[PDB]
Amino acid sequence: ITVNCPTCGKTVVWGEISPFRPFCSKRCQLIDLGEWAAEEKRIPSSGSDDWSEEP
Amino acid sequence: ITVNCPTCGKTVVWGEISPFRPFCSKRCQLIDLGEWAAEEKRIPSSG
Amino acid sequence: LKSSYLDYAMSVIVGRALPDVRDGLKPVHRRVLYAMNVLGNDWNKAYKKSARVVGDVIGKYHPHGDSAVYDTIVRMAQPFSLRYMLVDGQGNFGSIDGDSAAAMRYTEIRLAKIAHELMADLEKETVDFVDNYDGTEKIPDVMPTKIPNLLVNGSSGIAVGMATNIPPHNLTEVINGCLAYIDDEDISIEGLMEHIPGPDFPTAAIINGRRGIEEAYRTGRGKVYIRARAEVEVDAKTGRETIIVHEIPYQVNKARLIEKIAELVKEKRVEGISALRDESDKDGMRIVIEVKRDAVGEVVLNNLYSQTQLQVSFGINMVALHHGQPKIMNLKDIIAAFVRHRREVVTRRTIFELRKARDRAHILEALAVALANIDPIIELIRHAPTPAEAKTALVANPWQLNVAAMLERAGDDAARPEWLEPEFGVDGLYYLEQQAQAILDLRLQKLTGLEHEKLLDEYKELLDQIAELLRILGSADRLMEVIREELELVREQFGDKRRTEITAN
Amino acid sequence: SYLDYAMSVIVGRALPDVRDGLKPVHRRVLYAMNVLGNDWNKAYKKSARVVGDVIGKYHPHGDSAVYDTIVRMAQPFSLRYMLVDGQGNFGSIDGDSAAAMRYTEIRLAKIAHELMADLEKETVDFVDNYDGTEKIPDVMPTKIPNLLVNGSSGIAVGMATNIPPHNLTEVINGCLAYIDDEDISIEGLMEHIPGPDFPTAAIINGRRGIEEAYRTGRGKVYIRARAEVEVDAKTGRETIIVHEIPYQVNKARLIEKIAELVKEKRVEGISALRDESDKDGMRIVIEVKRDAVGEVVLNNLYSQTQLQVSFGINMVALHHGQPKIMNLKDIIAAFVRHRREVVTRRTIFELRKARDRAHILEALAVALANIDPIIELIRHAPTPAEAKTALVAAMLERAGTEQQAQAILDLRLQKLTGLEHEKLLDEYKELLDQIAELLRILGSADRLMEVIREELELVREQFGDKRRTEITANS
Amino acid sequence: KLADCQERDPALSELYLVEGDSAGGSAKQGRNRKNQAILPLKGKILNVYDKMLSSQEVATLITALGCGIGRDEYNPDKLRYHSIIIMTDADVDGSHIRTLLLTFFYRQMPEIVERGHVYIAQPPLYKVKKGKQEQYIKDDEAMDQYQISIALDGATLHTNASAPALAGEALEKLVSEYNATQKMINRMERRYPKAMLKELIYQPTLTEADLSDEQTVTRWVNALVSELNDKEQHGSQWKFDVHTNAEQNLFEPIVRVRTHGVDTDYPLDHEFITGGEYRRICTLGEKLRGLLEEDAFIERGERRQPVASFEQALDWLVKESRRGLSIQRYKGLGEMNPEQLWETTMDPESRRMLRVTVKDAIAADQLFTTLMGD
Amino acid sequence: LAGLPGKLADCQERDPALSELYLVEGDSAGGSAKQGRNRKNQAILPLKGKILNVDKMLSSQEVATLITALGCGIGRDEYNPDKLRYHSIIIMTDADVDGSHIRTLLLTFFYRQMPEIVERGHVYIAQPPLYKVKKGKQEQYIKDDEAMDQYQISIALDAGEALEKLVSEYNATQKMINRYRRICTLGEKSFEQALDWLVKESRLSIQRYKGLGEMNPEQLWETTMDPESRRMLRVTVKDAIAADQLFTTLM
Ligand SMILES: [Zn+2]
Ligand SMILES: [Zn+2]
Ligand SMILES: [Zn+2]
Repeated sequence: ITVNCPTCGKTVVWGEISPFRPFCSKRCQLIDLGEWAAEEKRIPSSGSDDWSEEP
Repeated sequence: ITVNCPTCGKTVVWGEISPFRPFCSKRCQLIDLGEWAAEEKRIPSSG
Repeated sequence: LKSSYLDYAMSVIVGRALPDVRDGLKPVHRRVLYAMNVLGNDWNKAYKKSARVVGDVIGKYHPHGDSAVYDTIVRMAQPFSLRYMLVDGQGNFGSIDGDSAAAMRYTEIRLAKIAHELMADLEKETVDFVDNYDGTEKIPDVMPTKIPNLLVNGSSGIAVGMATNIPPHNLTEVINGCLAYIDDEDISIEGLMEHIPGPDFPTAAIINGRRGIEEAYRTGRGKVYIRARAEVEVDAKTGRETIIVHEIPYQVNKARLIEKIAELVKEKRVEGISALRDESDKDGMRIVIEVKRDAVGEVVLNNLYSQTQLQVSFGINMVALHHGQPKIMNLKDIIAAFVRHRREVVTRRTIFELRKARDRAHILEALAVALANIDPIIELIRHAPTPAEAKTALVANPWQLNVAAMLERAGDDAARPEWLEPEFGVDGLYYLEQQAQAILDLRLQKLTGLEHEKLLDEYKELLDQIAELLRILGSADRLMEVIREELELVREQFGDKRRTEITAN
Repeated sequence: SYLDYAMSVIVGRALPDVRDGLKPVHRRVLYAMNVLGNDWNKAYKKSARVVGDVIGKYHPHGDSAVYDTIVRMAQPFSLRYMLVDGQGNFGSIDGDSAAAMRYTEIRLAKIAHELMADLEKETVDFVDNYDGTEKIPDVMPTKIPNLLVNGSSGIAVGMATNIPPHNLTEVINGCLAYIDDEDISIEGLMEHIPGPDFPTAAIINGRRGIEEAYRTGRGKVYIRARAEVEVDAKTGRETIIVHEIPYQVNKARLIEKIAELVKEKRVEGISALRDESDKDGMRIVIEVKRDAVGEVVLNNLYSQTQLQVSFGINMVALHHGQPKIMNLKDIIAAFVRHRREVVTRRTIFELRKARDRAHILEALAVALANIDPIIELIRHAPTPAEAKTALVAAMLERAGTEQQAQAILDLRLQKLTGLEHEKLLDEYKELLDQIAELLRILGSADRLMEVIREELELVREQFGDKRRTEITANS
Repeated sequence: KLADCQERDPALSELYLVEGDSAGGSAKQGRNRKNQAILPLKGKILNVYDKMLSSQEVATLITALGCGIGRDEYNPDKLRYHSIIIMTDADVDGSHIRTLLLTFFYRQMPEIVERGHVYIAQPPLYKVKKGKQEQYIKDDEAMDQYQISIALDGATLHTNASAPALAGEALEKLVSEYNATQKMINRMERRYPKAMLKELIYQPTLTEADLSDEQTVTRWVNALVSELNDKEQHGSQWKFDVHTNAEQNLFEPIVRVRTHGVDTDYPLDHEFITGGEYRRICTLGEKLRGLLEEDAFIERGERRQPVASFEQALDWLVKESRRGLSIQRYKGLGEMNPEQLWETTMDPESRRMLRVTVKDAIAADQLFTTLMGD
Repeated sequence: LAGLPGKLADCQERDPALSELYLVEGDSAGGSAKQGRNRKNQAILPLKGKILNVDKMLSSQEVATLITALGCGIGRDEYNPDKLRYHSIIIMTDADVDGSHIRTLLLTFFYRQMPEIVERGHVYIAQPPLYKVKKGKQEQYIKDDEAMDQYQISIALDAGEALEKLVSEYNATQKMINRYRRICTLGEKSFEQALDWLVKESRLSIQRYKGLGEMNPEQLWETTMDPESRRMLRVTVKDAIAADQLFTTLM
């Protein structure tokens, strides 16, 4: 049961063999946390109401 | 025929007495200019 | 010197940012409400989605992509913003904390009962209309309201050169004050105040001191302090005090208040707070503040009055548009202008009702004499292939007259249209096109025997009606009596307990 | 599971429907205009009116989407055949914004009315809106293949689309050629449809791409500007002026990119770059240094500047509710069979309506005969309900309900004139001629397709125009 | 959002300043290349809401204007366009864009306004369209003149029975006097009721010699208020009275009306009778009630209708003119197409344009301050 | 941070096992939840999705508040079951495109930075009623199309129990049509005439919910917050991985 590291892509496997699931190393884990903190984590807008006059 | 200086507020008489009208000195004029540059001449309306 | 353009701008801006004193509404209020009226979004009829009203409004009366419209629609629905709501909303319409209302496609809405009393006799040529942005629609310049509204729901807005800040009042009390005005024009402010002690707040809370209220109602301007209904409850077993707050001044944000308190204890500007919690739920507002072993409850409380909006100063500035210009006006002036409006409203109303009943009288008479004269008209129209020829034949010849007796029996000179020229109508010779069309477009389902009787009885009814209408226009005192019974009906319909306490000094 | 469903919803909201090639937005806008009576023969209506009701009834989110969609359907440079006639400032190819929704006036185009003909005749299915108080047409009963004619573009990630717009007359001729014979060859269709025709005039560089695109459903084909290069006759110098540019390209951003490339030395040999575009005509002026060659500058621009652009054509559209890739023949066929169902449905409606109307007309004419006998009978009973309870010949025989009695009772005295007899008689006979013709149409499919051909001839005649784009092939 | 030009001679060319969302695409696609240069600017800049005028925009504008900043560095020979058409919507939105442009001028380039280089654009207020006829009239003045023009186009007054029908220049003169006088009466609505002054033109004159008597004045005011009473539509009762003057024994009428409940008095003093306003009122007065008789006809073009008075006549005329056509008041420039914008507000042959005085710019500045002060 | 006043509507109950947290969509069910809940056992955190530059995202102010409110650590190594402030956490959001984004990301933050909180079963999704039917003196809320169908036929009747068996068999056969001896028994054994007469005799006001912001505070409370007559699903690690699949699909 292996799932890719969402930071670097290093395929690391589930279980106690990895203490930073689903990350491989903690630094990447921390980097992802920083991204969440930094609002680096987005989902692009689809082509849910926007007002033209409003901001 | 006197106009008030839009920067400092000092009254300056219209006419060639002062070369900076409607401003009293060039420093007031330049200040106003920079303000126009610094986007500080804005008009806020709400509702 | 204020020039011509300048004053233009000042005029439109104010005219958008202050209300007329008659209905106590700004343009956007009126537009939203009237649009809801045209759309027939009534109070006992099923809800509509906040979207449709908004779309209609943008299309007809407010052509901007502005949340302005949906924001107005929303505010009218929130119990904590309007004393007496003008919009019955279902769904999630926000919260006092500052939570937003759901998207305008989820939340549904329909006018409130009081809203219908705000637009009662609107179709009865009661008040001027005016063109919309494309001229293809009309919109009411004022509302034929039966509720004070201005005094009742209050008004708040900021403009170019002046602003208005009127608090809301209890309807019951305001109506009472109106009645007292009518019965006693020349009355005195001290007198009106016998019926309205002061402002009423949806939130509730308390008001501290009557002096400001009094100065306001006398002048139009006065500052009055709204204190929150907080309470200190002492737990018997441990002796550990715990404040608790149940209501808070009008227009104060719960979240910003709580955050301000937390900030105040973090900066250590106020001390003696062990915990700060928001326990408000379906049971109502509560704010729990837990006093430390070290501290005294009441002391912490007074600090939370001193450094927070748990006590706040409401500045009353009663400005409103008198005619097309803005004017500061005391309480009596306001009630007086409401009432003038009622005099104009009900008068225009009765003239419209008059014209209606007169036209109905004319046509019903035509139908009568048609029912009496059935066979020869069937024949004459029988023969003529063209409807216009049949019409001309109908008009060309007067006809004769159980139908005639009551025409004569229940006639004054007038059931006649005020537009009728002298020649037409009744020597026992009917001088008669309009009516000719009225019978040319007569259905066959009517030729039964008792439909006449129905039309006669209806004619007698209309005669009693025009009698009462003429009676109502004839005596000004009668007009006033009608208005009094109308207001009495209003305060019998919606009358609410006082919600805000008033304590002197 | 859930992701797949979201997958599907996105496809359903970002792809056209082959019968009319319209996304939900387009359809809702047009239909709102229709019910609003925003006709081409009647005066303009402010955009705010339309939008407004779009928001209230069909699409309530933001003006942003709904007025933009309207603006697109009005610009000559955006749509081949326009669906909205718009008076006022509706933006520029340089990317200038259309005026406020408050200011601009709009009304359906004649073409747009032809897109919605025979709608009220229960032709196409309706479906519910959010609130559920109103019904919206799932598909339009169009007499135009506006999918091919106006093209499309796919928002969606994953399946996406990029169908180009075509010339009306050519697609109509192709459709008639498909009517004549099924199983018609693709290359036989390319005889009628040489390729895509853009609203902006331009040159198409490779027809191999066009061919592969029409056949596969996918392909890549290059759009090339109509730049023209020219010397000043006695001066012995050159100047390049572009006259037209590829579909979906900002002139302002184009010239801006040219300025960039000049500034970065990436393009050399340009002495002066100017935009002399105006009401008389578009023209972009690119004055040549003496040291350089006009044509080589003109090809260097073709390369890195967007004077020439690679248009990747793909034809994914919704068929039976599912996103499928399609041939030219597949789309044309879907259009045709759609029209078959259309004509069938509407003719059935016309038939039933005429039958009911003739039934009523019959009862009415009976009442015109049985007048005096009836009038007394109905006069006796004091109640219209009780009297209702109490409730020529040659031609009905020759040319061959309680609600009928109600339709008789609900009749005006104006109807009992001598002329109305002849009127309703002529109407009756004409209705018999009509039901005869309608039955004759339902019976033979050949005549049905022949009338379809007649309508398409009408379309190619009335709204058909010249071809704007040029197609050159030199390999 | 950058300029464009064509001719280099500053006197021969001109520079428009136009809002980007209302008249950017309009001006660009409708301009004349040769002499006209326009600048697209956006009058609402994002901040975080919407508000102001851009710094970059300001720099671009100064460069486009071309001649220097402050009174010192002004240089008439370096101004690039000697006519600078602030063509902006002129509701309050637009007015603000325009104002910033005028204020900035006033403070930093007062010369360009003083030398009268800054002219402003004026589009047509109205557009009229009957069937075939489509036309543009610039203000409310031309709108009124047009209104009466089509009101009288091919129509005539039959005063007594069938007598020498009135029309042409004579009818136009009479109607002109009438409308002008009713403008005077419109103005007076603050002092006296309008209906009372219209019946003041129909009823006979009342000289001061008549004021020297009592029964004649009482008769006069009685006839007036009675006529007003019977002709009343809105349910308002009219009564009368004559106050007595001790000195010289003069008498003056008083009109009492119960309008809703509001019994109100309206005295007619001597100075009113002698003033001149009442003199014009009485000139038109004579001229018109001296005139229509009965059994009289007003007819326009094909159709005719009998008519009790002038009023009914003119009302039937405007009704007859308005039957076919409708009208639009132009509020924004975005309402117009490039061709229309060109034909209307930009064509150097058809355009109405306003030159600003230093006092105009000063006014704009007082407006700016007042608004910025909030 | 330390202080969650002003952004969190905590409950009375301090003992985490007995209390629950509600992560609601702010511009959806926020204010409603803050007015329907029970102050004894239910805390409430509203959330939004911000838009800058060119979309939806979970903001810094919020994550810090979220993390603070949860109280446990970040990263599998740091997780502390005793620091945890609530055993039950509800992600109360709509099902639309943004309602999916707020929720899924919620799990995704959870899947990556607090995976244990998902594996311990502490987090619970909230399920609201899909149907509200009101004949029009009375009304009821219906959970699933299954219960909706059973309700619909049970009332469609108003013949015996054998008729219930027959219509259930017919419905099974129609399900088979949508998707042998069964179909043969039906074919040997019109019908839809009487059935459709029943359909017309039954069909009221039918309402399908599309959002949480259609419901009144009291309604939301009764329908999906009140401990009695509620409904919620315990998300698995598979659900979180699926959420991360959606996220990585949309980046
Ligand atoms: Zn890694
Ligand atoms: Zn100074
Ligand atoms: Zn404005």
